[PDB]
Amino acid sequence: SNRPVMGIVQDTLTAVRKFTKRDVFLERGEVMNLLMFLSTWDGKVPQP
Amino acid sequence: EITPDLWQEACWIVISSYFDEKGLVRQQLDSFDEFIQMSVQRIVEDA
Amino acid sequence: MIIPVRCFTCGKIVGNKWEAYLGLLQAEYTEGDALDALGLKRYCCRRMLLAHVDLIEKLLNYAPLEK
Amino acid sequence: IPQIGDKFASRHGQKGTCGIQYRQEDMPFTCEGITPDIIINPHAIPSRMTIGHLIECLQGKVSANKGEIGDATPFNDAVNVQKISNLLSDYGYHLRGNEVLYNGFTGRKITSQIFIGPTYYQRL
Amino acid sequence: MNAPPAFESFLLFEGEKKITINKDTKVPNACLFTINKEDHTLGNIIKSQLLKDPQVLFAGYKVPHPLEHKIIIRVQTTPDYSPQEAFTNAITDLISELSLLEERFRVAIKDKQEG
Amino acid sequence: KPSDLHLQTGYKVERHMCDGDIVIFNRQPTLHKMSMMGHRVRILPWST
Amino acid sequence: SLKQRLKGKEGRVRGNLMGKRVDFSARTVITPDPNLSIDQVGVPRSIA
Amino acid sequence: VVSGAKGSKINISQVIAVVGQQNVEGKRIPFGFKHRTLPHFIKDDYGPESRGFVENSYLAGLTPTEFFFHAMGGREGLIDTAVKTAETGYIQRRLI
Amino acid sequence: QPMIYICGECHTENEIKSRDPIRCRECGYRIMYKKRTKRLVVFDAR
Amino acid sequence: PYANQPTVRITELTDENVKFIIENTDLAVANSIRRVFIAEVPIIAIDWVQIDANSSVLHDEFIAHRLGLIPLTSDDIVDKLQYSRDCTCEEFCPECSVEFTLDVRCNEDQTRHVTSRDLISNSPRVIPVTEQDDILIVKLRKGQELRLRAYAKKGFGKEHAKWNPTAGVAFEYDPDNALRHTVYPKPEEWPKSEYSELDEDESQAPYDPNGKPERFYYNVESCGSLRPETIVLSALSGLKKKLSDLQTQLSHEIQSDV
Amino acid sequence: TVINNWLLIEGHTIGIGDSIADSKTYQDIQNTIKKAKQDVIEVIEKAH
Amino acid sequence: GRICRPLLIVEKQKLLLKKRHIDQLKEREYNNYSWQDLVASGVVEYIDTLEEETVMLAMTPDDLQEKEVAYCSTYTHCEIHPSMILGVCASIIPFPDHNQSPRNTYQSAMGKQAMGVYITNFHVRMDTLAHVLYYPQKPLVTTRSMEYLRFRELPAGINSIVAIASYTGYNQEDSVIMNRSAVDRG
Ligand SMILES: [Zn+2]
Ligand SMILES: [Zn+2]
Ligand SMILES: [Zn+2]
Repeated sequence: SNRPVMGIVQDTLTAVRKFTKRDVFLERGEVMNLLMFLSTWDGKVPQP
Repeated sequence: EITPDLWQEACWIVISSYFDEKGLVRQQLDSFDEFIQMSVQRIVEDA
Repeated sequence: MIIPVRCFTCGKIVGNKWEAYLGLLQAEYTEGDALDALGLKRYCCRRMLLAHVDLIEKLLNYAPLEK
Repeated sequence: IPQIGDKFASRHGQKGTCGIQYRQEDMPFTCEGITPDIIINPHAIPSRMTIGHLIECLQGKVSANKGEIGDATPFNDAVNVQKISNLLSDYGYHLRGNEVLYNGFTGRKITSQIFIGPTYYQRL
Repeated sequence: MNAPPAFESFLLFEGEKKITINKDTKVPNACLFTINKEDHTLGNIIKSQLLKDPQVLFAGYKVPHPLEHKIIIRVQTTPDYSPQEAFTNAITDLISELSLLEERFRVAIKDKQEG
Repeated sequence: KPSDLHLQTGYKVERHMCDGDIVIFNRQPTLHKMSMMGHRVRILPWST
Repeated sequence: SLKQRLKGKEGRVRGNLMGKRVDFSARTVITPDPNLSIDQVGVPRSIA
Repeated sequence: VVSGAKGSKINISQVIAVVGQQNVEGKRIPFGFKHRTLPHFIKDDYGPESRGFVENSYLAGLTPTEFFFHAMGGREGLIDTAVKTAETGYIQRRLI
Repeated sequence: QPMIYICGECHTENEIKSRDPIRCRECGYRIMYKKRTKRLVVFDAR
Repeated sequence: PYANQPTVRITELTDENVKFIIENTDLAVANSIRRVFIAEVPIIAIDWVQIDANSSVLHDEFIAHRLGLIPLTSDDIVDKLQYSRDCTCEEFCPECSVEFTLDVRCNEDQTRHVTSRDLISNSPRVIPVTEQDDILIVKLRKGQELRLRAYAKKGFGKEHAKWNPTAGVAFEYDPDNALRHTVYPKPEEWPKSEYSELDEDESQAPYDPNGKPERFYYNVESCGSLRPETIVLSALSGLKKKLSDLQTQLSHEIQSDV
Repeated sequence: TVINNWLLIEGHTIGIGDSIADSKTYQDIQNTIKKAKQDVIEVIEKAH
Repeated sequence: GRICRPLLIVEKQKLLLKKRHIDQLKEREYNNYSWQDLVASGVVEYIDTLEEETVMLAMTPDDLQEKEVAYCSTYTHCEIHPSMILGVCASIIPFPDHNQSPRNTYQSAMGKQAMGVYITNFHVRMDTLAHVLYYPQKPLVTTRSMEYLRFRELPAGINSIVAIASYTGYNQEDSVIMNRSAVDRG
């Protein structure tokens, strides 16, 4: 059916829906904790 | 007289009396009991 | 079977409480009064005696195989 | 000894293997020192619809605080969830069993309020 | 069966370095510090102390896996200032405030037990 | 004996599998072609 | 009989030629892990 | 539900508000007794509660007649799940 | 060289021989229980 | 660029617990001191159980398990003992272990309770903690017995939970969430903390963006294996020792790079 | 990885607080059940 | 081979289970007043399935003998307790009417598979595959019917402080995170 089969399963999907809301803000330490887990991060912290 | 609203504790008394009298396996025991007490003699005489 | 030595969550030593818990039950307290008379504030320590079944007293009825 | 892969179940058809075992310092904890023994998925609830698991957990907090083995006959009408909540509120808890867990790794308290309390688990 | 023994959380072995420094190549002045046989109870304090320097541009740590006992602390500091220097100042600042905290705890015990 | 544990070029060695080996992983009932796929081995301690 | 040895789902064609028991295969319970990539399976040591 | 990770609006409606009409074979709970569904109901009772409509929710809990009618609908679902498997596998085998 | 078995219901102990019919001397009870081993056991208290 | 100066204020000190407040430190320092209360404090607990004889209804590994979890008075010996795997002895000695001996046969028609009192040490300081009753190890019918020798050794809570000195470590910061780390949907339903200082009209404190976690409230309840203040002293000493050994390995690695 | 590690900060649960509507909603539900039940009864008395 | 179950007996609109039966029935082992004396008293009787087609069965007396906008007012029997419609494995479920019914069926399957002290003389028995448990507990949340299956005497499972939390991601798809220190405490 020319679509993916993997997708994003349940708990990652609710946490990413709550994550990408408009009212979600992150402190500098929480950002540096999260960016530690990106494998594809080029080492540049984005502008807030 | 009757049991107006203490019925909730009065029914579990009669459930407890049932399972203290009968038990959980009266089917197996009473069935085998009536078998070996009456029905084996009925098989022997009905031959 | 026998009472656990520690509460599973805390690690509070609850194994020394069981016979005194039986004493406070037979001395006509409620179970909730007996627990905090033994001094168990956290409910995870209260379930350790409140819902124990002392099954080893059934196991001691049988005569010991080795003698 | 219970290890991961060992299959546990509630009294509601809520089975599941052990995913991981954390030590006590890694497990989250309330304002008091109480950590969980099990942490189950929140997604196990809403499609399976075992609300009786939640009510068993709430009546379990009420039972372990009150010091009595609580009653869960099915067709009662003397125990609904509002009476359970009013009994839980007297022991200094939230009405609906939610309790502020602190995180076990970072220590920052978790933004949501985690439903916690004692259920009865069966090892299969 | 396949239960790892209980001393795998903290005992090293022959041929295991406790700390391994790997200079990052993506950005200038950054290092990955691989600590073997530790957990969040070291890297969290080191991360929070490295956020207190005005000269650390990035301070993070992760465990790769919770069944394998190692952490990685990534440090990126400002140029002219080596991240190894920031790390060895974070450890000394922690030892400073913990020894001060221990002495003040002793004094508080002597206050409490003696009225 | 240690005299025949020598290796010259051309022997085979049936070695225990390490990280990075490829395995096929499936679930009965295998309905479609993504019910049987190839993974890379990672060696983790516990027995699952 | 011989025809009964061949005709079944447990026979020779379907039961032994089509689907047969294979060496080099393991079967254990799966438990989740979100800390490894989508093409990695974490096998035990005593399987490996 | 809004993320679509697990569940739907129907599960919210059945937990909070009302379980709804229980069905056996696409129609209501049939008269297994003589012209009544359970021996607690009067004969020829085509009402909501007699014929399997459950007005309670899973938060309030079901009355025993509603429990039994709900168990009937669930048994129909499990019969479907257990009988489906062999026929679908044989269709797959023939197609391949 | 004889093996000491515990006599089931009797709870007494007795010798036994190779190719010996298994009988107690007190009441001829047929079930014997082998005594606990004499070598050492050591348990990690974990 | 440096460490803030923390301070301690002890609200109570009992033989069970200690309740105190640590001000002017970071959150991760505070959480780590909690986690070192739970894990990294070493005490003395039984780890080598040799069952000489057993006839009790509980099997051997159950009795060795129950002898594991018994708390031992280790208030001053655990600083003197070496870790067992670190000692140069012939595999056990009085410098890395404490010998215990249990020898109980029930010769009476009463059910005889093998308690923690029947554990007999050779070291008079390291004895089981049990006013309070003794810790029930195993009950015995007449005819049954158990004899065993049990060596106790130094270890900490990461290794096994029988080396955990704490019953409970309550830890909370910002009990009226002025920081708003947790976000209550309806804060009227929520009970106030023990350390709340708001009047009963008010539910939770007003938000400040410029605030940070400070004034950490701890309640460290010991299980009896240590006094509740020497748990805290041993934890601070152990955390400073872990950091110092990490600094020594760091100095070796920096000298290896240069 | 990064959404699970944000979810440690956020946290996500489900509870019995999530299954209870306020009493105005329960009054609406019971009024609707009573209205539809009386409507079924009046359809029945038309059918008789 | 017919299959019956006892029901109370309702004369005009009143139960025949009077207060004096409860008074004589609380004091068992003294009056020797059994269940069979209550069957003999003409108060309960066994109704089988054919006869259920010709009986008007009150669910509970507190609702169904009081005058209202009357449903039938011609009851013959009254159910003793509705919880006695359930089996032995569906009786150990707390609040099973709040669940969904496939979940009740699946627990009825799993309750036969739970480890626990399966018998009291397990040390004598040479069973193949005996699974017994160290510290089994009775449920804090129990039914009344567990008193009669003797589930509080040979239980199967431990009361545990669960939390329902998304966490590191090892309780993802029907799995659970356990406490290593708790497991080390038995
Ligand atoms: Zn506890
Ligand atoms: Zn004899
Ligand atoms: Zn030594």
